[PDB]
Amino acid sequence: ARTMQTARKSTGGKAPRKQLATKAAR
Amino acid sequence: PLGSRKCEKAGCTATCPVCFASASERCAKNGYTSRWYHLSCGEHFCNECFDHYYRSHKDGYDKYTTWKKIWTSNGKTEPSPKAFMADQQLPYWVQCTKPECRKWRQLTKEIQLTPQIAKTYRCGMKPNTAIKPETSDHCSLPEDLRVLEVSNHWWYSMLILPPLLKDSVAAPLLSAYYPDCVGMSPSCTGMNRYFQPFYQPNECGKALCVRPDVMELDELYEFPEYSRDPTMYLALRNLILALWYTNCKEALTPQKCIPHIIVRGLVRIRCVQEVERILYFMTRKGLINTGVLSVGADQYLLPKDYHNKSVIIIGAGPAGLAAARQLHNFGIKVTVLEAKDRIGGRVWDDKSFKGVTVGRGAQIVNGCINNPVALMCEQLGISMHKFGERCDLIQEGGRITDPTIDKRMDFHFNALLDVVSEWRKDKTQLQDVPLGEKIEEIYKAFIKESGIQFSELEGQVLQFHLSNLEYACGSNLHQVSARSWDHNEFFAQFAGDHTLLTPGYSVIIEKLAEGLDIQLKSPVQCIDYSGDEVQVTTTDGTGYSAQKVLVTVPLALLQKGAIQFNPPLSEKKMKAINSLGAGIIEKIALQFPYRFWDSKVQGADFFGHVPPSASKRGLFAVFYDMDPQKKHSVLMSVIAGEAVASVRTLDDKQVLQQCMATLRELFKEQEVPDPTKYFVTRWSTDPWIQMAYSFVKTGGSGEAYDIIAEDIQGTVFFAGEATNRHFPQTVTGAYLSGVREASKIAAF
Amino acid sequence: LGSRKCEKAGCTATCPVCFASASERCAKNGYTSRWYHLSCGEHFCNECFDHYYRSHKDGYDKYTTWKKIWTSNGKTEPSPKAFMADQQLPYWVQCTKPECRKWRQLTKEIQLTPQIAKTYRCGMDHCSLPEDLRVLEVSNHWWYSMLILPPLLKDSVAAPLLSAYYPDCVGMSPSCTGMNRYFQPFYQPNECGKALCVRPDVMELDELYEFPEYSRDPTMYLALRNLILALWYTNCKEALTPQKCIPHIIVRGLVRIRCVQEVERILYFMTRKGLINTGVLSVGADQYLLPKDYHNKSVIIIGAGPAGLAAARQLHNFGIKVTVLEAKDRIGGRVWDDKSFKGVTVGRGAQIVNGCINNPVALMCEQLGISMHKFGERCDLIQEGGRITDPTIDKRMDFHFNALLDVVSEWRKDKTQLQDVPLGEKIEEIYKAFIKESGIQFSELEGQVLQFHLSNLEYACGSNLHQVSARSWDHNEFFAQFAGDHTLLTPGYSVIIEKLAEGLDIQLKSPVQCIDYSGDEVQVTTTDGTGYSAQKVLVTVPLALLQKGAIQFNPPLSEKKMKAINSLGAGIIEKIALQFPYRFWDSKVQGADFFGHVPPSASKRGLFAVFYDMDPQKKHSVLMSVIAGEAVASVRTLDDKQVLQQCMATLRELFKEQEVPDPTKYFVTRWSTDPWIQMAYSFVKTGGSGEAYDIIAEDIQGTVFFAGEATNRHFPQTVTGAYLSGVREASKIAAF
Ligand SMILES: Cc1cc2nc3c(=O)[nH]c(=O)nc-3n(C[C@H](O)[C@H](O)[C@H](O)COP(=O)(O)OP(=O)(O)OC[C@H]3O[C@@H](n4cnc5c(N)ncnc54)[C@H](O)[C@@H]3O)c2cc1C
Ligand SMILES: Cc1cc2nc3c(=O)[nH]c(=O)nc-3n(C[C@H](O)[C@H](O)[C@H](O)COP(=O)(O)OP(=O)(O)OC[C@H]3O[C@@H](n4cnc5c(N)ncnc54)[C@H](O)[C@@H]3O)c2cc1C
Ligand SMILES: [Zn+2]
Ligand SMILES: [Zn+2]
Ligand SMILES: [Zn+2]
Ligand SMILES: [Zn+2]
Ligand SMILES: [Zn+2]
Ligand SMILES: [Zn+2]
Repeated sequence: ARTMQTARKSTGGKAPRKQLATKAAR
Repeated sequence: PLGSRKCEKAGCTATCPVCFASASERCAKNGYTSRWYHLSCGEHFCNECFDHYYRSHKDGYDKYTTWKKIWTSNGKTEPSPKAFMADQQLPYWVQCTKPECRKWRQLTKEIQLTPQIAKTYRCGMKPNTAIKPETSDHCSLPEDLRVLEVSNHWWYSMLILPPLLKDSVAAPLLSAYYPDCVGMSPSCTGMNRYFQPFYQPNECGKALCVRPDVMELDELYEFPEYSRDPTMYLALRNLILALWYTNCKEALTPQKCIPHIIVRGLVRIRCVQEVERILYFMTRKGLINTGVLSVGADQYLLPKDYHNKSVIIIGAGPAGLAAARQLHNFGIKVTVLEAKDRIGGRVWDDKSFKGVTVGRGAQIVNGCINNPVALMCEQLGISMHKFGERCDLIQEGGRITDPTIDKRMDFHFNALLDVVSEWRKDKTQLQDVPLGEKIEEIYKAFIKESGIQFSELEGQVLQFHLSNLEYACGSNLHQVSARSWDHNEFFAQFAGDHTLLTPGYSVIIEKLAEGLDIQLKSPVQCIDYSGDEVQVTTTDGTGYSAQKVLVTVPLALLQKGAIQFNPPLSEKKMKAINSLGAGIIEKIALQFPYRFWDSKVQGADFFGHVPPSASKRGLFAVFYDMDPQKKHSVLMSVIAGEAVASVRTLDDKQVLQQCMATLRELFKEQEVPDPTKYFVTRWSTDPWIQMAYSFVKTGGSGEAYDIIAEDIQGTVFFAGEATNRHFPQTVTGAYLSGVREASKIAAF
Repeated sequence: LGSRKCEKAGCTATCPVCFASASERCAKNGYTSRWYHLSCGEHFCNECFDHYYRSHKDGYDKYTTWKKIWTSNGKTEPSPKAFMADQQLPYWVQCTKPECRKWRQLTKEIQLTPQIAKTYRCGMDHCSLPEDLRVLEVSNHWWYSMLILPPLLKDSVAAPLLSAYYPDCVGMSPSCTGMNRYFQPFYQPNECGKALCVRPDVMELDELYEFPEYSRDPTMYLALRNLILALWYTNCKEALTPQKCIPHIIVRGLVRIRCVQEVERILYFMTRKGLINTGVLSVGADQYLLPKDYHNKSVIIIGAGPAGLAAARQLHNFGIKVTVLEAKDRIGGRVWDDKSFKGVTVGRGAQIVNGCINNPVALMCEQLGISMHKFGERCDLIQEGGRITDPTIDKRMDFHFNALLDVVSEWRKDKTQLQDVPLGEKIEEIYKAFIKESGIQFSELEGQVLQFHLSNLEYACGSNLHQVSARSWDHNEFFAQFAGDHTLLTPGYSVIIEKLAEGLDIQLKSPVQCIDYSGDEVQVTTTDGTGYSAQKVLVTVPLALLQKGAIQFNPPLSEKKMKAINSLGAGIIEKIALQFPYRFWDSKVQGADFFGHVPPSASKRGLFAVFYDMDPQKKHSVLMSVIAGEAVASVRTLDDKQVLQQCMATLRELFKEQEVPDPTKYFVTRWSTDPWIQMAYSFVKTGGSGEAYDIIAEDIQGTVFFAGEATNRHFPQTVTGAYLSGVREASKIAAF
């Protein structure tokens, strides 16, 4: 798992960032 | 004349209502009115009072419109005379403090309930001025009859509007939301940086975050009646979390919660009745009252209803100990049987270096936000060190690789992973290929397409990034899946700083085990749950029994089949257990008389080591400086990948020499002193561990973690880093798996 | 002591000369302790090195001043070299004269600017002077490999849009320093995925492949590519040509020569991919957006819808020979506007834009001086007849309904295709299971409001929920979606559709019956016997017509494609529009862009669930509504006059407390039975997969291509998705 990497983290291959559209939003 | 009215709404247990407002001079009282306005089954207000605040020509319009304006600029729900009455005019209800009385009472109209009043209230008390003795007994007066109605199930459904809390402790942590969408009053209004429990609008995923306005899944199943109306629950839950992370060294109890539930009307009675059920859900699940917090003797974190059961815990690592401290606190009988002659497991610190604690095993915290390890650090007043981002890649020998060459090859490596993510799309488990086999295939297939020719330096700097990836998987990329090598990042991971737990994980481990019945040197050899209750038998023969049983042994030990199961595990589990890999790395620590690297290092929390060839790429790839204060001079390095096999026949003297051979290459311009002290881990050969941390084997799936974590006949339970899908490998994961199973075991 | 060599391995520099010439003891072309290598045609003597590097020299002030500013903005380390390339290296400008076009080095003190680059001429007969010999080497591949530091652009147009990034990480110089609100081209650090966003610091997949020579040192590529985007989105009404790019490339050294040479390739690549020079842009006439290498190939595009008109527009603009065949007697396809209503356009088909940010439709609206009306948030649910549903009831059912999807969202995890169940069957199962384990149940109204939301999801899938996939109903949101406003395209998509079609070889009433791609070239025959032929064919027919097999393929489509085509579903809805003598809803609705209709029973839940106020200005009185789910089925047996009655009945209900006027004009749609469409938009059927969209989009032997909404996995259903698919295929077809 990438997550165990500390020094020098690999950044390629990640799934698209996603966001929760709340309606209690301003 | 025309005496009685009634209620307009369906299901109301009141045909001759009384008004609570007492606003208008022409209040209809218990008498007749044009129309009754329903707030609950014990709260109606007449139309004469309705007009008092609503009609522009009455004597309340000025108070209503003043409130109405403020409500429309802070809230999201529509301002209504019914919302005004429930937020401003309803009388507060407070429960007597007298241990022998505990009756619910209504306060006078103009009284404003505060936490101080709720704390010390007693029947007939006037919060105006201070306790002067009285000759009249108010605690024998019959409790208002409407107070009993309140706890009937139907009562809540017939509450027109939701309970909006006043002055919630969560108000500051929810300023991004409209107050009335998170169970707070629109007419209202120094924590540990690492405590961020509430999702923020527009924020991406970060582990252990709750949505302030949405019930999680398990909350829906635990409280189904709140899937139609969630407002009250969300209000109390956000308060509980707000209190917990406001004071995480104390057990949060229903008593200290109540004084913070501030809401007018009978609904408050329902709130304080429910906050107790919600507070016990949070506890069983491990959302609060968890961590290193110790309970005793005396004050068990759950009602005695959960107490009558016994469970045996196999393995005293982060997992088995996490669940131990939890079931212990809940008030459950816990007997944990460890194999080795010590606790901690893959957590093993070495406190024999001068002014420095080095960990033979775990010692890094990957992302601290919401991490249970950061909480357990607050509770222990422990502080951590945040790793710098600077990591120079030193070649052999002395040259610090040119930044342009460094970035260059970081880009290309990450690119190689981008296309690995492309190819893998839609492939099945059967079409899985070794991650490394795919990166090689893609690497050459690119040098072909373009005459671009990598130098031996660029090619070596790339090797460092392959070994770095092997360091995290604890395996050669040719055994790790390409489809599921980062399966877990499908879920939300722990954000924030990556730190070095300076005092060492041992601290948190020894504090969890403090006072628990931990049998050491008691390897389990057989487990029989074919009878009424489970029978655990040790290798020497010693017999134990309990209603449940929780195995938390390392993955490697499940594949070797060390423990006899009767009945045996399902063919499915065995497949799930074997489809995962038993990763492995080994550490090495060296103490020196003086910091000889400060000159070239310049503070960097570490330095990298560019492999001469792709065979020696896992040999001390990174070198950590184990003193954040830069005082003493210790160094820790890691052996990963193919290199852990090239070192399994050697002795420590040999490993030391191969480590010194590299330090003197990396630092050719200088004499490097001889290590006055050192150690070389042997986690591979440790009989009851035989690994570092797990990964996903080519052809496997992260679904295997969940399959392993499946309980059996609601009797045998499983935990450990190899049973936490979201967060595998880490102490955090192993810890959270323990808590998870504590919850399961407490429900049954 | 002689005349020295460069130690820099593999340097063609026989006789190095110093460009800096800042120190008095300047070696010039003579001797100096050491030569410092910037490129194969640029070195500086050691005496000029000291001039700036040493603390006792005179250039130290200017260096440390630059050194401080460079360590505050950038992330790369300052050095004697980096300073030279950014401050001292001589600029190189090419000549304006068409007959000359020679590369010249300017004088040390001259500061190059866009204005100077636009008009420069040799000696500003100077043109007959021999071009510097170093220039020719710049084109060789090893030249850029033996450059030490990547180019850093000055005053890049992209600069104002990349302030969140370290200037050096995007190919800009850390020593530097009124656009449409829908143009957000680049990602921002810590931002969440949003459609059509490019990372300024990382090369996209396509990009790596097309330009592998930059896979090692990408700085120059990102630099130029971000410059082009910024230029295009600054003015998208003109074609962006290399000429209007060059004057904006401001870097010192012989490296600039390499930049302007490559910008032409990156400009043509992006153009091919539809990144720029796309949309409604036209040309018109002997000015094709691609070089004559792409021109010698022909293509037949089948279908004059958004997807067909997009590819046609592109390919025609590239200079490729395109002819589009449409079955109907009009272009537009499922875009069909009715302009007969007084002072208002109403779409019989598409008319809404879901998320304007980066949307091609928003870009095309800019090019056309068209404005879009943003939809308001408020939509009251009106019951029969009069009462306006209490918000507490509404939010609570919106919440519950959403939670039902939440539990569906979890149930689906790990499930295979064979384990798939109808979404609607699953929503019911869970909805019932709650009432059970809870105890309390819903009132008639609460149940009716939950039905409103069910229909709102049936409207979105175009089908009854018992025919859609639980596992894949929302498959497309695995990817980044279009953010920003949802807008009512007031002038209508027909404005856009006609503009794309303007001047193209479109053949109406030409239903294609057979496509033979067996021989050297593809033969396309229409229903009456007309024969067409080109090297490539691009079919964009609706999903329904591919399922019906209205077009014969020889060879026949693979058993795979057919399986994928039948795995999706032809969703269908219908629209009804009514014009009145006056806006009778104003009193109750209060300028809201739409109100709702609470279903008396589950069956009737599709019938006119939402009514749209079709005039953002609120001057005219037209209402549009939709027939979805189970309702479309129970409306195909009715005639126009009858559907209109069921609609008036509904309105007089929703507005019981008052009179509602009789409609003076109206239309009812019949997409479901339109012989050449027979649908509204696709959706995933139970047992299906979103992957199907990508299988239908597979090209056959690089000869037969497919487009349309039913082929856009990322953004299916929409005119946007259809358009983008067309851009996607024109790119493939025009590949050298
Ligand atoms: C060198 C090294 C470096 C690491 N680095 C990090 C790091 O930086 N950060 C991080 O988070 N994690 C790190 N890890 C991993 C982390 O330590 C583990 O993930 C975690 O300890 C695993 O938890 P556990 O409870 O599941 O199992 P364990 O820690 O493995 O403990 C299992 C217990 O079961 C016992 N047991 C086994 N068999 C029997 C039996 N038959 N009967 C009774 N008891 C038995 C074992 O003795 C042991 O006590 C590292 C590990 C190692 C070895
Ligand atoms: C009522 C309705 C409402 C909609 N609402 C919206 C909306 O709000 N927003 C939105 O974005 N989208 C909406 N859509 C969908 C949008 O219109 C479509 O997604 C888009 O038009 C599909 O594009 P197309 O190019 O793929 O196909 P089409 O538009 O379907 O066009 C295909 C073309 O192929 C032609 N054709 C078919 N067979 C042959 C043949 N054999 N030979 C030659 N030509 C043939 C057809 O005549 C047609 O001209 C709506 C659609 C409808 C019907
Ligand atoms: Zn009254
Ligand atoms: Zn009532
Ligand atoms: Zn009392
Ligand atoms: Zn000089
Ligand atoms: Zn040179
Ligand atoms: Zn000239």
